[PDB]
Amino acid sequence: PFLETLTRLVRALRVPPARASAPRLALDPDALAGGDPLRALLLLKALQGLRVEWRG
Amino acid sequence: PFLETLTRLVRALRVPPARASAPRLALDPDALAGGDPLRALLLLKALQGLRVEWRG
Amino acid sequence: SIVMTQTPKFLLVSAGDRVTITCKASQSVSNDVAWYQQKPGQSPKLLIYYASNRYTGVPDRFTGSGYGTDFTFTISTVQAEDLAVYFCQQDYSSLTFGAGTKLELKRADAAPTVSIFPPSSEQLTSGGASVVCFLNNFYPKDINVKWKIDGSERQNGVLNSWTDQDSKDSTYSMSSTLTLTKDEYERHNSYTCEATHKTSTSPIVKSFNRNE
Amino acid sequence: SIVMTQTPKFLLVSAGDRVTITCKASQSVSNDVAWYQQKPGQSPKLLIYYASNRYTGVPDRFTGSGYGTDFTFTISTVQAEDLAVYFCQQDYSSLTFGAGTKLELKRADAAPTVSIFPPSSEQLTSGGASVVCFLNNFYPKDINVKWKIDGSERQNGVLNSWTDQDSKDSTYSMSSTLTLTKDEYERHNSYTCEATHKTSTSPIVKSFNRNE
Amino acid sequence: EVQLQQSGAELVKPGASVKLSCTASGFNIKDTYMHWVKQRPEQGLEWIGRIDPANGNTIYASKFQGKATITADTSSNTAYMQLSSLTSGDTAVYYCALFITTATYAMDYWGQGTSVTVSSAKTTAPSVYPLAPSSVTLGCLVKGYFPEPVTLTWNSGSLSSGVHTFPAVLQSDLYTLSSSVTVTSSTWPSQSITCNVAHPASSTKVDKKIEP
Amino acid sequence: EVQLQQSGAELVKPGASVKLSCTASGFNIKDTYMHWVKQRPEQGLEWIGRIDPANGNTIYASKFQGKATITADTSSNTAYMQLSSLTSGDTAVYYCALFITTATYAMDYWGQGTSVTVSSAKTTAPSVYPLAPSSVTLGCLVKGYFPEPVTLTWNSGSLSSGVHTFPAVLQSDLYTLSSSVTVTSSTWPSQSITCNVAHPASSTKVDKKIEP
Amino acid sequence: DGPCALRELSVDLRAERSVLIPETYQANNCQGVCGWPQSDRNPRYGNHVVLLLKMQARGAALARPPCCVPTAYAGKLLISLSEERISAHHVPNMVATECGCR
Amino acid sequence: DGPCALRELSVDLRAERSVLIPETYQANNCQGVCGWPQSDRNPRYGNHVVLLLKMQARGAALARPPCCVPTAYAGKLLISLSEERISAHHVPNMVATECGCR
Repeated sequence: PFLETLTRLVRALRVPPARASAPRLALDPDALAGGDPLRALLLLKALQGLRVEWRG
Repeated sequence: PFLETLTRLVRALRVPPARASAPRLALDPDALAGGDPLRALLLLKALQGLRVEWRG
Repeated sequence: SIVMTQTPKFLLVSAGDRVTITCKASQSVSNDVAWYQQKPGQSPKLLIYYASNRYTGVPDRFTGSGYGTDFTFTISTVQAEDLAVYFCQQDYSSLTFGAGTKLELKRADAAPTVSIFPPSSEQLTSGGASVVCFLNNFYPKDINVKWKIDGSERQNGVLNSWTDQDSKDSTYSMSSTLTLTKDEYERHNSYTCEATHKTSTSPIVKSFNRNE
Repeated sequence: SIVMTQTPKFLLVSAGDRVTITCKASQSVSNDVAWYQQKPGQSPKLLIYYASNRYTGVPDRFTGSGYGTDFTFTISTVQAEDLAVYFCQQDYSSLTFGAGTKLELKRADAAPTVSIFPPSSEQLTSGGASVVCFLNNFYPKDINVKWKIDGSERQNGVLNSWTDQDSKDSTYSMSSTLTLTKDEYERHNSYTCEATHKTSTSPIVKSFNRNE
Repeated sequence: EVQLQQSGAELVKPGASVKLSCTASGFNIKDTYMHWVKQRPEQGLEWIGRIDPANGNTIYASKFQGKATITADTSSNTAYMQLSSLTSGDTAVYYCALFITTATYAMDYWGQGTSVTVSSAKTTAPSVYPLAPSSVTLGCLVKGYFPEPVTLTWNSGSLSSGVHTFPAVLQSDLYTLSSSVTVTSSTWPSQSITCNVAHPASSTKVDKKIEP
Repeated sequence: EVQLQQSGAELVKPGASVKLSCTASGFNIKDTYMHWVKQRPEQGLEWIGRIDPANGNTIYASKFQGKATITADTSSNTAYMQLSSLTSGDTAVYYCALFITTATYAMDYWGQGTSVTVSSAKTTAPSVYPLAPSSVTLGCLVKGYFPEPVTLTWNSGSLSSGVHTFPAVLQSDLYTLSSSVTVTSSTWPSQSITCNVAHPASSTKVDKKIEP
Repeated sequence: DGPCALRELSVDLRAERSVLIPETYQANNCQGVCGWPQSDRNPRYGNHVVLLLKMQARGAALARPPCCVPTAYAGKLLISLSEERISAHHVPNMVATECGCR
Repeated sequence: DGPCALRELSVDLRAERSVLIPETYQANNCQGVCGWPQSDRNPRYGNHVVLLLKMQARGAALARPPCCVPTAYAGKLLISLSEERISAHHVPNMVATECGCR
């Protein structure tokens, strides 16, 4: 309803690069192990991170 | 008068070995850097160390 | 586009000398450069990436340096297993692969070994005739070969082929072939193959006769 | 005293094989053993200490293992620069240096090159005469050499000398000398040097005549 | 480990199109891009284009635009390149590559190479001939075949010492090749020596025996 | 760095005594012991004894006790070994060594070797002779000298390709030696080739030129 | 190359279902060569390292010479976004931030 | 050899004039090879080391692979004896007592 639109927007903004050489490797995240108050503060953190990310 | 006799005794007790192969290297000590109450406690520490050393 | 100029285009060492190669750029390329190696009949293999690092398995002889617009690659002590062609690549834009530089070794002189073979029976039955001349294990590269029939010159139909420098003793080789028709072949009597080289004041001649 | 027995006493490889040597002890020697290498005409060099280690500059091919009363030393891929003699040393008591193991390579067969030289003028003036026969670049080791004067056998005064395996192409050599007095040398007319080897069904003979 | 496998050599008419393939192994192509490279005998290496399997965005050089289409399929880890509008100038060797270079790590993998030929001739089968004369030299001659690839061996691969094989030469839309072997004087005619020729395009295998 | 330097070869009468020396360089001998080692041509290595310069306590094997005295002097970093009561069985090569082996580090340094011979013969000077006949082989012969050490060179060291030098052989307390060189057919007699012989014991230098 | 110091090394984290924030995962690495006498910009060596270097200089041959390694670390936080669930995780000792050879 | 573990390394201290106590100076050092998966007896690896090991396993080629190094130290005290003066000194970070690869 709302979070899915945010996911779609995030995916849309991440446009592919146009450089002719690979910048670095890609590795899946699998083996470095560690009124809802969640969905409240987490989205604030996510937007704070996106603020810095988008400037690039 | 007294300390010199201790030095002579320490030198005498350190007899040379009879093994036919060199055990390890020798290196001079100028590599690493840091009613008298001195001559009162230092002698006690030295005797405590010699206690363990002599058993070999 | 960035254009990379590599020098020198040719080289020659004595198996104990030091070697240096330069690869200049046409525009500021930061420090994105790579040095490769390609032996005959094989795909290239990376030797040095970025500007100074070394790929796994590379010995300590090879090294490289440079920055900005000048890059150099040097080998300290050449060995007998370092016959190949070296390229320099940049990556700041669409990739470019330099021009390439060859390499050669040295050794003492030697003389060729000459053999001559006449046509076989099956080929004669077919309708043609071929005479073959092999020159083996000589040095240096330059040599001359001539054919003579019945004591006269002949320079039509000859085919020559050369070989690359050997990896075991660094010696060359060569093959020559002369082709004729059966009727023309059966009309003459004697054939000779002559070789001229640096290590002899007179030609080396090998001859054969048809009748015997 | 501790006695070390080393096996095998001889070896032979094909430049691409794996080699293993063992050095057993006569008493519990903990893990105090070292392995050396002595090339011809030089002083030894260390290769492995405390039964498993590597001195500075030792490549990855060599390795060693063992403990208690059995120790082994193995090379994976032999090369052409590994012709030497290997020893095993212990240190638990007065040092002992094993017995030593040799090593050899292989290659395709080849035939000898034969040369014969007569006596010089100065030597003839002196009062003696010496005839020399050189055999060069043959394989395998075994060969036979015979001298003949005026078509007869002669087996007195001959001297022979051999050469070690070459490090460039792995081939042997040999020299033979025959000594006589001036008058005895001048009494005869012809001399011949004959060589018998595996790679020929008939002997190779080189002859010369005194008159011309 | 990682391995790149490619197709076989191809010959096409002047005006058709080809589709080359490159399949990985022990790796996932989604991790990084795939590059296609071209090589000519004397013009040096060049760059054609690259593809990114994850998104499908491809990049081509400024010279190959409009006559080369690169596509990828991650269901089986494969990449294809379609080459169109051939003009007899594309006869060359093509390579499949993975490149990554960074200040702290790198990765470089290459294929094996696919050969592409453009001509309007017709396929044909070879003709094999033997040649017969303290050493002996023998030869095997292959004449009149098309296209280039062909394999020649001596004694089924059990004789690889002192053997020379000269490169092919083309004249009048037909190739030629020769091979020479040298042996000692005690292994012929006491033994059997044969030359084997295999042409895969026409599926022909021949063996010929040398006799005096 | 560390370097061990020794004396020269010595010849002694059967019944006298010898004093060998070994001097270090770039090191202090007080750090560790000094070992003396013996080697015979066919019996392998052996251990004689060791000395500790700091205190002066020395250790000898169980077989060399009573006929070998080891001393040290730290004012100039030198060690001496005195050998007494020679019996013509001590002709051998002697080495000066430093050994240290530990689970974490090690040191191993060897000298160059001093040769000791025991005989009752008399010194003598050599005699040099030349030997002259698409290749040519020439020879230089050295006859009738004592003791063993002698040096032979061609063109003062400017010709070291295709040259063989055979080992010395002893008969009737006199030695012999020969050397052979092979060159092509376009470098003789168009140039000059000479063999140089140097005997240090008698201080003799000779050069002989080969002529047809 | 130069002496022992810190240098960049980063990767990309990809998931087939969710989206991760941040994308580029940064984890530097220590690299270089440290010798005797010191010519660096990091703190002074310890006593152990100088002892080993002097042992090497005297003429010995160690079986494990000194190496440039990091000596500090920092944590990181990751966010995973997917329908019906947004998650956050924190992992310590991920990013190197200093170098010094031991 | 075995995996990354501690081992002995000692020297002797000599003076021309005074006498030092203790004589044999002990300063251990560790050696071995630490691989993936872990087969050791020390604490578990960090996240940085496992990241590097996975990067190596995937097919990459790092310019500085992980190494066995120490992570703890202890001090020592020395006594110098000579006529008219007996002295003592204390020096920290001399003896290695634990180690694991980073």
